[PDB]
Amino acid sequence: NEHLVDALPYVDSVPPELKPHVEALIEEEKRRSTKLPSDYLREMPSVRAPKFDDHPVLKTEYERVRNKEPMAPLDSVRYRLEPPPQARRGDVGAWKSSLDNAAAQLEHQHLRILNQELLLKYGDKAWRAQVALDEAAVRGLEAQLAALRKETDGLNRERKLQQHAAGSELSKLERQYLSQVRKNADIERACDRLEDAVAAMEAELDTHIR
Amino acid sequence: KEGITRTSNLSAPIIQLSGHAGEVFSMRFSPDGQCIASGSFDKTIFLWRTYDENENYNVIAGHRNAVLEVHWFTDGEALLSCSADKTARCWDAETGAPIKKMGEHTAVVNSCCPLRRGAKVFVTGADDSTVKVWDMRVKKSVHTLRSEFPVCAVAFADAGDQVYSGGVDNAIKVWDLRRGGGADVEPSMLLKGHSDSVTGLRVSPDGGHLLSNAMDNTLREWDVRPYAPPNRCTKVFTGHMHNFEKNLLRCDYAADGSKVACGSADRMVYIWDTSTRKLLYKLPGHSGSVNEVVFHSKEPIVASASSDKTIFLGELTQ
Amino acid sequence: AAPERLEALGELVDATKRREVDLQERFKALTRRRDELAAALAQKRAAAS
Repeated sequence: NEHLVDALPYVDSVPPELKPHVEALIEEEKRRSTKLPSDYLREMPSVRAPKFDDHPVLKTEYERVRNKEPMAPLDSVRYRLEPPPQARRGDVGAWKSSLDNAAAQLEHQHLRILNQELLLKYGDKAWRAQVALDEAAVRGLEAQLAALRKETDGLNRERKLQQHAAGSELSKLERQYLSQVRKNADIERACDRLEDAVAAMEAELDTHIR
Repeated sequence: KEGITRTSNLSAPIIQLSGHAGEVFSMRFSPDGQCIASGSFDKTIFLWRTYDENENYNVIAGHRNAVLEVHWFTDGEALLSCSADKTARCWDAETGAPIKKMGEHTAVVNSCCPLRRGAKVFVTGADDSTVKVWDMRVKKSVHTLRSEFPVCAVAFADAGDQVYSGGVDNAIKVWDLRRGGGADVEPSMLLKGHSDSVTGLRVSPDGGHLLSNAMDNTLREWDVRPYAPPNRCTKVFTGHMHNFEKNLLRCDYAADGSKVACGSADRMVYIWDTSTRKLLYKLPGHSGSVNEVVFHSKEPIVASASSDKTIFLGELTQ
Repeated sequence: AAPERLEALGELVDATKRREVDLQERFKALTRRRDELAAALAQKRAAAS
């Protein structure tokens, strides 16, 4: 929960060979870190179980799906539309089952051909419109991207300007600190003159007793 | 329209102060920054407000010749006027009465500077080559040093024990007044590097730096720190002008030490950035040589005085 | 971040220039007594002869 622990990155370029040095320092930082988890998700919020305790439906759905063992495709063998086999031929209730499947697939294909004829008769401009709408979503999305890119770039530029307005003042403050250092060395030679002046005074008392 | 970041409270960013009837030789802002003391060639001092009317609410008279230099006293209610009529005068500002008129000099009292920390004491250097120190409550002059060449510009140091005087003699001198209680003291420091006369002297807001305008058309910046390199010369400015007028063209530091303004003879108000030693503002608008420029105590306001009987009073934008 | 370091380097430069002010004042009083000592030497020799 640190506040803006930052050194400006557009001013303060990280050197080439300082990547290995700063890397080793961060590594030893890690070595004796206080509570080294690398599973620190414990403090992260609890990522909860998939909430369908009121639909067994999705319950069993997930219990299988994580194992990825797929559902079989739907009833392909019945789809081949076959009448009762050898051990099912003689019994007529099996031919009732055959009535079910044969009649069902008959009207299957009938309303199928109806839908296909209905679109190839009608659907053309409907597909025209929906592909137009897919292109509309396309271009609107890239427009959002250009916008976000633009605003973010402007913010970044502002940040760079702010960085420049600071790094110059920081640099000059530090160089005048170095001049303050040489000024201190000046006052060091002043302390030299302190010693020299006292040594000079070490003659007046001499003459005074003389 | 144009909405460029009004700095000050002035009604406009450029205000011309008129009402004088002669050259305006020196000006000064009140320490509390809401008064103007303008001293003209017409031997008169206009007192202007810096805000809300710019009203010249008083014209103080009493000098018989051009009032060459004006400062305010540290509290702002007493004024020190220096003239060509050989007479320096202490006035009360609110009132319109003169307090103490000392006329000990023999010739035109060109330059003066009142001390900013300590007692009510001001230096005055005149044409007699003598720089004299003047304490308020005694009626005699407290000190009198004698150069050989007429004194053009004088200033009293920040700390209050030395006096800077520069003139026609190609070298500005720093003298020590407590070191001298005698009548022919010899100079303490010889700042050389100007190639002819010095015209204006300003003490830096920290007191380590002295500004000298020279008819060497050069502004020079020296350091007065008693522990300096062999050459105390730090900075050089080019850009302003001095001509045959040989007016008393002065110096000023912005109240922050960030800018330096010079009056020039090419009618231009020059304002350099001290650090880069280069020209920030080159303001036109004056019809006569610009005599002295003063930076407003609080805001970045610059006010200039010219030999054209007016005073421009405005703020800096950048 | 920027202004806190500008004043976090500004005030520090201020503090050791406060140092610098004290320090050159020390130089002031130093060369002062230095010249006093030179004058004392001058007069003691001028008295001795």
